[PDB]
Amino acid sequence: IDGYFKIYSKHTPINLVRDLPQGFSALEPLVDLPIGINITRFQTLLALH
Amino acid sequence: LDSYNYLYRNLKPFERDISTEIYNCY
Amino acid sequence: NIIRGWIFGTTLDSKTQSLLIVNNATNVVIKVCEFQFCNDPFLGVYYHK
Repeated sequence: IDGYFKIYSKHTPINLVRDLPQGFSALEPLVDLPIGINITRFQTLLALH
Repeated sequence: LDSYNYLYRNLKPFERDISTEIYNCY
Repeated sequence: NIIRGWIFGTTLDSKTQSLLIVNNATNVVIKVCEFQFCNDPFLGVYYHK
């Protein structure tokens, strides 16, 4: 938003094998990076065995 | 102190534009 | 510990400023540079006995 890149997160140990467990939690604000560019596409970096 | 070396060209506020491609080339 | 990192950008090329957020081992490196990415970018972990 307006050149500020906001990152939110929360970590939780879970049991469910395939999907989000029924429950609710909120993500913390962490950091709000000052990145003054436009974004419309993105990619995920992954680890490969 | 300042007098070629300085240049200048809608955008969202607080944005960068570091592209010099042609907007025919201009 | 597989999904490690993200890539952001409007054209995902070396003509438009791009974002790379690498959550590598022991560190996080966030860069905003004119990057020329791989057609299939990723990271690779290799075991040692």
